[PDB]
Amino acid sequence: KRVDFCGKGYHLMSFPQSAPHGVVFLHVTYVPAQEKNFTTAPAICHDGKAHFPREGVFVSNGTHWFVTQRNFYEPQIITTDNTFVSGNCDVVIGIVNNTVYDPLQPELD
Amino acid sequence: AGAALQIPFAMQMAYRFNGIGVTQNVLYENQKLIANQFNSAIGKIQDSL
Ligand SMILES: *[C@@H]1O[C@H](CO)[C@@H](O[C@@H]2O[C@H](CO)[C@@H](O)[C@H](O)[C@H]2NC(C)=O)[C@H](O)[C@H]1NC(C)=O
Ligand SMILES: *[C@@H]1O[C@H](CO)[C@@H](O[C@@H]2O[C@H](CO)[C@@H](O)[C@H](O)[C@H]2NC(C)=O)[C@H](O)[C@H]1NC(C)=O
Ligand SMILES: *[C@@H]1O[C@H](CO)[C@@H](O)[C@H](O)[C@H]1NC(C)=O
Repeated sequence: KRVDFCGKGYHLMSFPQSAPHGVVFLHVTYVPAQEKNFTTAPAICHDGKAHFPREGVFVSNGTHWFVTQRNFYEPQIITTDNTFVSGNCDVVIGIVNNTVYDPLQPELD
Repeated sequence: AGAALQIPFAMQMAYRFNGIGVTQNVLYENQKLIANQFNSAIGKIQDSL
């Protein structure tokens, strides 16, 4: 996990090889590319309750909102399964209004 | 690791707190105190040096 110890980037594995009087390591590394720019937000408060993401980040393509992981872009809809609530949106800075979907009401009806 | 990807400082500090165990809610609820403490410490190191 130590950065730049072996390889340049995120380390996956290595293969050793011999030499006349030494060793040669072949490191396999993972490098991101093809980036995109998005608009973010710290937390979203619905019905006076502020929700934060568990593992990920809020993104917006201009009209809607999604939760995506940091190292890749695969959007998901915002539910109550991948977000947790703490307090109310009075003191946190950058809060944006939105709605949070839940499955219980659609499934019960 | 790769290219340079911009990120707001507050969310970077949230990630850094999340790395050491403390949840990211604590920073967002205690931003002003953290900023004041950091400013005071960086002022103190000036006189210390
Ligand atoms: C932002 O993303 C949303 C969701 O991917 C887009 O909304 C969809 O737009 C397509 C385009 O016709 C529709 O067919 C879908 O029904 C829409 N889905 C939802 C849930 O709204 C939205 O268009 C994107 N914004 C921009 C500016 O492209
Ligand atoms: C999110 O919604 C709340 C409540 O609807 C908004 O709070 C109101 O904002 C208006 C606009 O300035 C004020 O006149 C009211 O006094 C506020 N409180 C209430 C109880 O209505 C809040 O502004 C919204 N935030 C965003 C970013 O849209
Ligand atoms: C996203 O938009 C900003 C605003 O101009 C721009 O600076 C940035 O370069 C864009 N992202 C990419 C990957 O070009």
